[PDB]
Amino acid sequence: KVFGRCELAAAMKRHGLDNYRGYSLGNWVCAAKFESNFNTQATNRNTDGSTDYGILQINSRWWCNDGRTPGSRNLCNIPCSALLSSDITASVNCAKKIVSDGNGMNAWVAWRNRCKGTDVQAWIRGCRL
Repeated sequence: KVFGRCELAAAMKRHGLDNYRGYSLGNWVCAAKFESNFNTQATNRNTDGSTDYGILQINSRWWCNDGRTPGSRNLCNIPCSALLSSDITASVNCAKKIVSDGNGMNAWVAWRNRCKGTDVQAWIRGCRL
């Protein structure tokens, strides 16, 4: 599923991401835009052989099991394919664990380089939230 901007904002708000660990909704929508272009089916292979999955490009090195990242963990206790669902619940619940891990949303390179320090509430303007 390819979300609309406001559709995703509303879905993330219902799942509790607005102000989660102090990150306003616009931060999360901005990260999803640049990680996956709002496409829940996005996958990308990394140099170390891990793969990023889903709307927030969560990595198999640490967070989910895809059966092909040797010596990786599965800290969200999910198959990585669960992160590709049109239902974003699994991605959101895993993202909550990631952003609580000490480094905040700096865990998302796209957020650091393209959202951090910008007018992120632009990503939710005009939406009926």
